[PDB]
Amino acid sequence: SREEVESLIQEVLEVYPEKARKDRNKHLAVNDPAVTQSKKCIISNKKSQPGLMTIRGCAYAGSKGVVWGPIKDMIHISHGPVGCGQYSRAGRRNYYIGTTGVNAFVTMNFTSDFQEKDIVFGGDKKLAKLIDEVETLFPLNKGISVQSECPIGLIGDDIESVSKVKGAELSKTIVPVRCEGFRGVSQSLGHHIANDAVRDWVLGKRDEDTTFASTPYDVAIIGDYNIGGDAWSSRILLEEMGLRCVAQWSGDGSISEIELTPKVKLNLVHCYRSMNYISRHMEEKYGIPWMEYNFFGPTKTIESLRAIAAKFDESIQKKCEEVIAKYKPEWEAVVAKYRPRLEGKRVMLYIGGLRPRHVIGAYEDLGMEVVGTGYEFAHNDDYDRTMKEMGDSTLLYDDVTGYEFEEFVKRIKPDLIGSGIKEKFIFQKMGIPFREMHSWDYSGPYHGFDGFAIFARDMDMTLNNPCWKKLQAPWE
Amino acid sequence: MRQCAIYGKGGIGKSTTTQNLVAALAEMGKKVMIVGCDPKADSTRLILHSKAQNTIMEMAAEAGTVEDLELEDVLKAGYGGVKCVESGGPEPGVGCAGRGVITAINFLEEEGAYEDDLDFVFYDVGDVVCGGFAMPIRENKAQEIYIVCSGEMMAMYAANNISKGIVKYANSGSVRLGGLICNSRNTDREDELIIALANKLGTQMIHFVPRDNVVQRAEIRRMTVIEYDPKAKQADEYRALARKVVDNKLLVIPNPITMDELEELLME
Amino acid sequence: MRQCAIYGKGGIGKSTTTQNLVAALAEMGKKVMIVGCDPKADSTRLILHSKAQNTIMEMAAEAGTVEDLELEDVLKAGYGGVKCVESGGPEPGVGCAGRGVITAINFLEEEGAYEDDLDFVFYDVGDVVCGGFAMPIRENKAQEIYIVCSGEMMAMYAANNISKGIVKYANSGSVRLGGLICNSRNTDREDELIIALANKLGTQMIHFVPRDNVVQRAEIRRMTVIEYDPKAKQADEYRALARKVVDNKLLVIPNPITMDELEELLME
Amino acid sequence: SQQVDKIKASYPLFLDQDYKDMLAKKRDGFEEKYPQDKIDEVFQWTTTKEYQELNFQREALTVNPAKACQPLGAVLCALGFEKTMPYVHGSQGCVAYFRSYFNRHFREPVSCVSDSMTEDAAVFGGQQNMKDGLQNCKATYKPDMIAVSTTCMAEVIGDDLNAFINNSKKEGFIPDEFPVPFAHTPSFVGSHVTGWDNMFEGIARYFTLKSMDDKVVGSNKKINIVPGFETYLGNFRVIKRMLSEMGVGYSLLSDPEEVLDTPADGQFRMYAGGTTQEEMKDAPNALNTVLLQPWHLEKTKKFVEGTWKHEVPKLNIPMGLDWTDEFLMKVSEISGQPIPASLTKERGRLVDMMTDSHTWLHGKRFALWGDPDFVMGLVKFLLELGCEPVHILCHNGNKRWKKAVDAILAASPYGKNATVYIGKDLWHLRSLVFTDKPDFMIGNSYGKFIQRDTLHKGKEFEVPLIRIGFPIFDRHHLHRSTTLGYEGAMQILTTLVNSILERLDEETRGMQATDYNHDLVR
Ligand SMILES: Nc1ncnc2c1ncn2[C@@H]1O[C@H](COP(=O)(O)OP(=O)(O)OP(=O)(O)O)[C@@H](O)[C@H]1O
Ligand SMILES: Nc1ncnc2c1ncn2[C@@H]1O[C@H](COP(=O)(O)OP(=O)(O)OP(=O)(O)O)[C@@H](O)[C@H]1O
Ligand code: CFM
Ligand code: CLF
Ligand code: SF4
Ligand SMILES: [Ca+2]
Ligand SMILES: [Mg+2]
Ligand SMILES: [Mg+2]
Repeated sequence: SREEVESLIQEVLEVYPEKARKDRNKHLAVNDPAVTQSKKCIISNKKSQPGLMTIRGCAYAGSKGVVWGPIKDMIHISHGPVGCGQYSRAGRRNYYIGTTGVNAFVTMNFTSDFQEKDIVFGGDKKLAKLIDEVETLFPLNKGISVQSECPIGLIGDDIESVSKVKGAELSKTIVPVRCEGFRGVSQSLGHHIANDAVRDWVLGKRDEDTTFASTPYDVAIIGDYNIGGDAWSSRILLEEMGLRCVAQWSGDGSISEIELTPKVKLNLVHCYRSMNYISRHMEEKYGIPWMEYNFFGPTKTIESLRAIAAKFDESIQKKCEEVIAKYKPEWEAVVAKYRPRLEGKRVMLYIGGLRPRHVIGAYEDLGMEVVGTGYEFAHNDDYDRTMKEMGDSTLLYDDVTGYEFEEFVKRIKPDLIGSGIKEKFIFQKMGIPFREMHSWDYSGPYHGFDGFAIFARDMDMTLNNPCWKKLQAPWE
Repeated sequence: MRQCAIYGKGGIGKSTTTQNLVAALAEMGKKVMIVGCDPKADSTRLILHSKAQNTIMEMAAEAGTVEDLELEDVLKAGYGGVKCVESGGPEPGVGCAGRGVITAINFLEEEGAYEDDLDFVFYDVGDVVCGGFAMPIRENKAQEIYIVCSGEMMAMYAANNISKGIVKYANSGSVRLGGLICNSRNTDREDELIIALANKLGTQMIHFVPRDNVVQRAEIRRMTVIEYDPKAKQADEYRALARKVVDNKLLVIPNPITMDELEELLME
Repeated sequence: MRQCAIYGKGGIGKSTTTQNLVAALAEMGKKVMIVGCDPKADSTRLILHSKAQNTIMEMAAEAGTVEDLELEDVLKAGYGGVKCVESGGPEPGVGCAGRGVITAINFLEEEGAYEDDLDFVFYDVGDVVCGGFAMPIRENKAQEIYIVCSGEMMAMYAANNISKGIVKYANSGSVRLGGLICNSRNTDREDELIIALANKLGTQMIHFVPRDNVVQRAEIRRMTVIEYDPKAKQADEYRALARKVVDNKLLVIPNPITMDELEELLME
Repeated sequence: SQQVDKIKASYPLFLDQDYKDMLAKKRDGFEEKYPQDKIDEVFQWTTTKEYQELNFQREALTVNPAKACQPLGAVLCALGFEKTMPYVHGSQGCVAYFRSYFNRHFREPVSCVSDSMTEDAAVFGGQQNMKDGLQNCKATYKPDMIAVSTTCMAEVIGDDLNAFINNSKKEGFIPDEFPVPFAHTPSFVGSHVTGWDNMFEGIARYFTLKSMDDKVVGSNKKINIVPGFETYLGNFRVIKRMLSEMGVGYSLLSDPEEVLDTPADGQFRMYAGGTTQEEMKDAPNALNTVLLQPWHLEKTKKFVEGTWKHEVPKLNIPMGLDWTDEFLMKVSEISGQPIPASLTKERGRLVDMMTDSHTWLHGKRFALWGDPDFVMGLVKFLLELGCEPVHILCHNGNKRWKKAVDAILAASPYGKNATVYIGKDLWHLRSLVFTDKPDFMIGNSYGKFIQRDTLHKGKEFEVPLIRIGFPIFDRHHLHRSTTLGYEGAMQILTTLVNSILERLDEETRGMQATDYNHDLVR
């Protein structure tokens, strides 16, 4: 399978009119295990071609969807029309504790519900009365993040000013976050807009306040949106290794928890695509070193469990080993139980900006070789981390379209595939085992040790389930 | 029933030129309507008699939603049985007026405003800044377009710039440039000057309009020149513009010129 | 570094008056920048010497996204070391320029176009139609606004209409009206009529600008009057306007007048 | 920790004492959370009558809608016409949501495309993407038709879809004869149901307006059936079955059924079934057009009655018993065919279940919400069964509607204790079930939280949620049932009587406490 992908790719692209044709042909290229730039091999992060069945989102999905939505003690106002707000209510499975409606407001949806006239006359005036009604109807709210929508971007309303007035007035933090859908090529911008949005209105407010104690171990989990509990499944290991988990960014996050990140000794980043931006301002303004880790599967977590250890004193290191020893029998037990069933079964993936490369290791351990991956909003520096985690002559996609993807699936013929909801069906119909990766398909935590357990079991219940053998009727 | 959309570079003479043309048209015993697609809200002020009445958008704000409004509330009878309406809009530096224009025209169309036997429907469009202000010239709106101009370098750059954007709606649609209407630079080398541009565009110069201060005497006295001073020199001028329009059958697709050919003209 | 926005009614004299004022401001050895917050894209054409260079929004379309642009591509040096940038914009009847104004302004600010060594940043804003065109007067944009006007009923209605929309950004923000600039429209009482309105408003008439044809000579020739004919009568006038602006300290909060007090003025 | 042969997932895992410890340390450590005392307090507060007035005096903030935007209702309409492509002019994330959403409900594929309008689009308008997009999409997914829609982005910048489309044609991107209907779908106006009207009517025109000159009213002697925004396939099927077993000619204009239910047999089908253009083209030659949900098809009627000149029937959504005989009777009035003995039996079989189940259902106070036709429908049938429709909410309803429903309530005595609510969001109904508590709620999955919140107050205050409507994400395959006509009424009923019976079995299953009323038979 060396020249194949090329006879596969330009055959798939063959259908594309010359405008789109040239373009797409550069988003999908064969992976050489050794190149350290994708500017020669593949391209990512450019505009999506019209009418093609993309899965890419918008800047909104990134700021209200992934980054802000998750702050449980705040009230994120979907500023703009009605649809968005009511399409993401509880869509993401970032878990949290608290009393929704009273203390927390995450599975909740607040929208300014723009009407015809709001658009005509523009509306900050509506935004102010609306920032008022929350303070009265939701007393325990601890801040308000105003996530903008397309209309606000065009009509040009000063949602930046109001948030200063109401808030400087109500004595509460308000984040004039700008996440207009028409902005960016994907959701990505939303992240970068979110990150910065944080460093401006939330992050720097505890700057000359030292009623806190920085322990040589204090850290913060940055980039773990805790889908399903992954954040807890990881916050457990660190703490059982002696480190003191102080903050968790988006994923049962506390507005205050975000405010204590500056006083930590180390920033642990799982999502190098979402909080990478902030983790730098985190270091150039405050001067707090950060690192990338991976908690998918035994070998990754075990490995990482040591990296984050060396950044400290030997004291924690011997303690770390104790944690590794503890779970060693458990995860070994899992593999000896499942690997036999997943062995050799190959898998095909397609995610956002982290899992595409980050789950492979969790697979290596189960013996499911990965023969194809792709991102929908990653950059070259995200593929730069991929090539290595991959085999040679494996097919990779970037912003792959229905035709593009579906044809690869149809030809490469994988035993298992992992992508999102929009795609989960098209393949389930081709009798190809599909396992949601975004939402973990409403399953348990995958990060960490306890997580790996469920994963190794979730691939088995789906891949080897009886359904598949029953697809083509006997008479045919 | 023909509907014509009047365009031009803000401050050269759309509303007066229009209200006066329909005022004249009204004089001819014609059923006319003046849709005011301009946030200023003065498109009818000279035929109805006042600052301006209750506009569509402003009115629909009161009822909460535009669908709550009634054609009876915005549509009002004025001089010579001429019907008027305003698209309304926000204030300088807030909102989207390009939206009102849409909301307003949709409403009119929606509430069957084009229902009674009207003979002419004039859209007095302000600045052609964005998509909404093109509303008047889609399909079912206006077919004839009368760009207003003058002898100034920039007044033509516009007449040119305008017709340019029209070629998009003109190719795909049926709307067409019926001619230019000039509100002069005193006639000092302009009487023929515009005619030059009218040709390079491919249209005609429908009529030339004078700089008569009777327009200020009317304007400041809250009425048209046709009601104000029926026999004044420029009262017939406006009657001419009205008569030419009525019999006009030249509707073409604009042929824009380039800055270079544009400046080439004035230069000579 | 002071930043002033210049507003007015389309067709009264913003761009020439601005470019000449900075042309004169350059003569004075000042580091000045002109941000073209107008879709027409002529705010710099007289300082840079052509139809217009590559704009921000037009350029950024080439790079697929605005985030892909570089200040180096839009910002070009012109006469007397004056920096010039254009916001860009769609064509007549399509798109949203009020957005370009925004995308273009956020960009310049984003790309640190101000974290330079300028003394005067002039915003040539076109029609104040909607929200985005209000960009040049928020917090961190312009603090001084110089509404341009003339002796015409409709030119003042705007000078007044404009300052009205200002009080909104003025009360909540720090922006203020510095004074009116009269660019000749040829009336008889051009000297006092304006000064009068300037008082009922609560501002001053910073300066009065002649109706000299040296500007058509400069305009059609592709240049300002200051570089064209350095000693021409109106070359010193524009120098005056610039000088007065520099030394001007009078920035007030307008106080609109009513149609009735307005027309009362002219009638007087 | 996790033990291999008994893997604890998301819920059992964090319950383990090891994890509880953790969370407590996070809470007491860096959350700066309020003390349960005041949390319980603020809660106790919201659940009051004092909070309710405050709640309702609300006029700018909205909490948890009961509507969606228009483009979503457009896309569903399109899915209905054979081999068409839901095409949405604007942003790409919108369709990414439109899709994801329709998935979770039907849980089958949802194809829809978009001209990805980037920032430049807003600034320069959206001509090329419309031009290319029409070409690319038409070239890749090979439709027969593409019905253009629009996200907020195009509405404001007012892209003329019409012009934009025709240029692309003349400019040579797509065969000039290629069907490409369109409809501005201002998400910031009306609701999702509205999109369906605009989208439908758009098409009802594309194939008729020009050809009106040669069509005769009732040339094919058939009956048009316009469904409207409908998400229960069981309803599409049931309406077709009845007419069909009547020997009545018909045409279901907008028919999702096959496409939203493509068998998993190994072959993916981007399209299936659907209404043929040649069918939509011939529409006017029918005897008359029927609108199953008039309240969001008001723009269709204007066209059908106006252009097709159809004497459109004044019928309500075919729900419950009376509104069904009326539907059938009228069809009988038109088609010519009589009401089959078959259907008459069915009816009587339904009235049988009523007399048989009347005891349990009599007097049960309910709170409900949904679309204007649904709620107006459901409510009705609730009076027929003899239940009090206490709180009736309809977030996207209007005045003419509200007062038509009130009147339907003025008729029966079981309706004199109910109030209507329009332009009021879910968070309002959270209050109504607290101040004046139901028995159950009848709505979508979003009503899962109003349920939870009632329990936290007190088990004796909990209001169980009966899922009828849209969305329904926390359950599987309900999309296949029916809520229209006799058939779909047999179900509604069973679903309540047994919804009640179940609760009585739970309320009463405490040994030597409440189990005495645990009757074996009911
Ligand atoms: N025939 C004329 N000669 C000289 N000045 C005129 C003449 N007709 C109108 N005017 C003057 O033109 C000015 C603007 O006229 P009008 O109200 O038609 O403006 P407009 O540019 O069309 O407005 P808008 O663009 O806002 O619709 C007024 O001051 C008016 O007196
Ligand atoms: N007093 C004057 N001095 C110089 N030129 C003048 C004067 N009065 C009128 N003009 C001429 O009228 C035109 C208006 O000038 P300018 O280019 O500033 O346009 P504008 O209408 O102010 O621009 P915009 O409306 O786009 O801001 C030019 O052709 C200009 O030379
Ligand atoms: S598709 Fe993560 S860069 Fe973003 S919602 Fe999923 S692969 Fe996102 S890891 Fe994350 S928690 Fe996600 S799964 Fe970076 S946050 S925009 Mo859809
Ligand atoms: S990119 Fe307007 S209501 Fe909102 S889904 Fe739209 S049609 Fe409907 Fe992203 S920020 Fe939101 S989802 Fe901009 S508008 Fe789409
Ligand atoms: S430029 Fe036009 S479409 Fe854009 S916000 Fe302004 S009036 Fe509206
Ligand atoms: Ca299915
Ligand atoms: Mg006017
Ligand atoms: Mg200018």
